[PDB]
Amino acid sequence: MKAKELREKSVEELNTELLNLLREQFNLRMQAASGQLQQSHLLKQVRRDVARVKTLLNEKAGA
Amino acid sequence: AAAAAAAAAAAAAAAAAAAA
Amino acid sequence: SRVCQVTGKRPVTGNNRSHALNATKRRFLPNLHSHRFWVESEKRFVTLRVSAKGMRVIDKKGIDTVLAELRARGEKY
Amino acid sequence: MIREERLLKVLRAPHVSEKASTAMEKSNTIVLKVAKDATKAEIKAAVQKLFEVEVEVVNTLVVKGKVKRHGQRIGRRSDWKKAYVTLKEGQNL
Amino acid sequence: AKIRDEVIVLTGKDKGKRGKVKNVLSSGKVIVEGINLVKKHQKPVPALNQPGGIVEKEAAIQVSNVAIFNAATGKADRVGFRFEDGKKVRFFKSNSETI
Amino acid sequence: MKRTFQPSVLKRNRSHGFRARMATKNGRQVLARRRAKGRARLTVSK
RNA sequence: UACGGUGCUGAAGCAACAAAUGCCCUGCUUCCAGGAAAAGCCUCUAAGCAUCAGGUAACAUCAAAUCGUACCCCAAACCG
RNA sequence: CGAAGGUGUGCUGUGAGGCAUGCUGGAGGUAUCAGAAGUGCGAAUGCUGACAUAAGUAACGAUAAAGCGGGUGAAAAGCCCGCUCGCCGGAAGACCAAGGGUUCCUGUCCAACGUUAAUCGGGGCAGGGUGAGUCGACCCCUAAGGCGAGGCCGAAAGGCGUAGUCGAUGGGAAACAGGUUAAUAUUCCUGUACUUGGUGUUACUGCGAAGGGGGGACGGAGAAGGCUAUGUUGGCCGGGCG
RNA sequence: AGGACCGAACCGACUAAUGUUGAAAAAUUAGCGGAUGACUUGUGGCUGGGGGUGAAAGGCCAAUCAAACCGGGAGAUAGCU
RNA sequence: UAAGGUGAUAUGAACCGUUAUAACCGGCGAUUUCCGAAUGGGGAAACCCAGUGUGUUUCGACACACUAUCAUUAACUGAAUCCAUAGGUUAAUGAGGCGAACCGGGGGAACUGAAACAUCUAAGUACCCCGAGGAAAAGAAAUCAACCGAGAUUCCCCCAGUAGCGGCGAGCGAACGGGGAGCAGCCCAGAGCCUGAAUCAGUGUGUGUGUUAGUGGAAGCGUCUGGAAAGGCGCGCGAUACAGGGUGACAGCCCCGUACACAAAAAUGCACAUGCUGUGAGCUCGAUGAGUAGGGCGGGACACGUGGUAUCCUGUCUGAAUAUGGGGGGACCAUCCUCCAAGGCUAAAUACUCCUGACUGACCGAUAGUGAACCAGUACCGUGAGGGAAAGGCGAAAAGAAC
Repeated sequence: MKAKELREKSVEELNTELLNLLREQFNLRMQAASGQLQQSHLLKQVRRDVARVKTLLNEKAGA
Repeated sequence: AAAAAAAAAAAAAAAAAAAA
Repeated sequence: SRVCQVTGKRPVTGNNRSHALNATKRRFLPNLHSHRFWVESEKRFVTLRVSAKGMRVIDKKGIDTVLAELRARGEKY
Repeated sequence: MIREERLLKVLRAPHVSEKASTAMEKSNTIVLKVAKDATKAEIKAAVQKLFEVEVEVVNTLVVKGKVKRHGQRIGRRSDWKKAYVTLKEGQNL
Repeated sequence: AKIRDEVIVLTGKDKGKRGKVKNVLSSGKVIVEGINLVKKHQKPVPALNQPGGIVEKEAAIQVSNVAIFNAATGKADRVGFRFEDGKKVRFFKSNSETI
Repeated sequence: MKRTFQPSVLKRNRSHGFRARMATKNGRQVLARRRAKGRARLTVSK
């Protein structure tokens, strides 16, 4: 989330984000991409959450 | 329903003058 | 290029005008000669390409003064 | 990591659609839609980490699209890469 | 905007007739129910869209052909929203109901 | 018979090039023209 | 076998002779017009280096990327 | 309770035209007087656009002939399959460059597109499909030439060119043959290798250059020899006796 | 040996015919000439308009050439139609 | 800002949020691939390759940052030659290129007109280039006037088609002066005297106002014709708002707006508040810009073509005085008047419009208007540079016609 991510410290978000992308977005991105569940709505989010994580931490200058 | 049409302007002359 | 480097005279241009008044562009070029002037305050040769109005200036105003200039004025010492 | 998760992002989707990849799935190997990114090595290290299928070379090949739909403005597909995964002993698992 | 609504509708064919206003649409349209009625010729096609009948579909009417129901009156007497409670709060102005 | 138009991508590119009209004021004015003119086929090269 | 064809199987599989504008041959011969270059290659040392490092050989091991590659190609995909 | 415009009529004015009005039409138009104009069209081989005309005429793109019988389909002279017949065969075949840029293959569909018909197709629409250490291009190396730090010239723009660095059409390391995809192929697979590079392990040992030398490294024509692809023949093996 | 001869390829175009609103904005057919060179061609490269190039014709320089093409001066000017 | 959305052709699917952090809109920030000035090197635009560091390293490999050039400065080294430069290396800065037009400078025609055509003209235009700014340049008299005086520059309207020049042909064409628009003057060439003191500039920090989000924002019903009322008819009402558009026909009161009244997290424009930073003032007394001005030679600019032709610019060759002096007042001398060059800067008035907003039009309404209302600088056409179209509208509502 927004402020969720914002109150998390540098070290934290770093190991969380490999996850977000890989094997919390990767699983979606393959399944969907071949049609198994048309839970199409799930991509939009997550993507726009893995963005967030990469915004922060760097822009916090290691906070 | 495409269209393409040009205009032509090239010569049909080949025949040569009479009595110079 | 064809600049005096004492005053930096560029070639002016203008029309000839003949004994029947026939204008035609023709270029008024300064004299220009490469002359090895003797600093005497570094005691070396500073071959500069300068005109022959130009040369008179260098001798009259003094060596280390046109050499002051040029370098202060943006063209190669 | 041996190389970034940026290049553990190449795989975006499975392609195994039809022949020569069904034929070559029964027979041996898997095939999968791989980005456009252009390498072999980071792909070889991709189907390993991600998944756990054992491989030994990758065959890489640009897919150059074709012209398509609409006479109201004639279009052509975006290009990508197909890669034959080239399973080593991954064909059993 | 002052219209998720108790309308009585200005335009004829519909004039004293009521309904909810389901949704307000971007293109200056709304959906009023029971009075935007069109006899939409549903064509039947496989994998849903199964029934073949000229169905009835509330189409979508304009939002300036709406007139608003009031509690005590069929007509409207316009809506001011100008009362601050930490936001614009509506009211039929000229008795300011708080509606 | 031998016609006008025999292409050769090698020559075209190195005689009507973007990167061959990129080093002289005049071969710069060209770019300037077909862009504020909006013309956007360019040199016709991949 | 669905009648598009696919599987299962498999004998002999040699010799002589003729050869090519092809290869040996960018040779050879000869002739006057006198017939690329640079690198890789091999080798010698210079500054330098000193149980080093490099070099050479073997072995073990690993790597060798990227694009083109379809199809047409004396033409109905090229140019008119 | 029907404007303009369109399309018919009557009446009217000297005329340009106007007025009334029926039909069409579904909305705007405007007495009068005055003001201003992109202000009146048959002609400019005018211009644009529409549609005639010659005319159902000419032609239907090779004097390399097709014919039958099935098949599908609604429809078969032309397509698919099959059987004959004919044509090219230093090509009208095969591989590949250049160039093209999916035109390939598969499934469907026939409006438009093929100078016909069209079930068909290089058409439309869907889909599928191009796989390399060794092939080639990148790449290493350079050629003619180009660009060109420094530089010298030149009003300027710029011009030339050095050291450089690019630039193939040349030169540089190396994979072949089967088998396989609806369609790929020296690339995948299979069989059997080869090449180069890194690192490490080991041994041994004077190694080391924008450096020196050599080698790379070469013409044309002609003349054989030697050789093989390959072909002819026979032998062998298999099948056949009309 | 030969800018040798005869002649495919290849290149080139001497004759005629057919075309000449074509099959085609220069080709086709039957003949023809040259043919290891003053050859020919692929690839790439190089010369720019008052200039190139030219075994030379005012030929050729993108189907255009006694001064290319395109933009601009420019609505040139035309006592002319 | 907000109860509804997930830009568009284009639907639809899956979902999200429901007045309070969705969704929408702005400010600021982040990210901003690769090409392109493109800049680590190279290169067929959107590609290829590399050096050096900082790492990581599962030891395999793989990242990230920097590395252009040129100008200036600083440091470091440092030849021919002891020396020293020269050069080279490095670092810190600044620049480069892209624009439409306007502007200044540099360069600079021809057609044409003269009924030809060469001087002249066209025109110092067009056009190329360079340079820069929001305006620019120009500018505080070696400027005029006329025997009185005026007082920087600019721009506008005059003067005046005058004066004058002119193959005295065509044509070119001012000034002086006048009225206005709009107006500020200052340094350096040097010693002081007090010694940031004005004054700007740049850094602040604030106060005000403006803009970039926006918000609120008024007053009608009945009835008749009609597919539908916003038309007609009848009866009302609001007005700092009857500007306009939209809504099923022509609506002030139906909606969006509208005047009016409000409204800013931030970021900036503009004034002003005042700190610092640098700038240099304010009084004394000095200073008053030499290879220059003239002049000879040749051109150009001045309305002015050397012509009686000053004057200014200056390529060539000389070459003067130094304020008891010098320049100019259109041949030239004299007199008289008036001013001090060869050092330098400067606001405004004014010109222009790619672009932005708002509005307006006796401007257009689809062969018009831009080429271009519609996926247009597109499709096409050409090797290229370049050239360059067509194609708007069903309806009130898709209800786009089940069967």
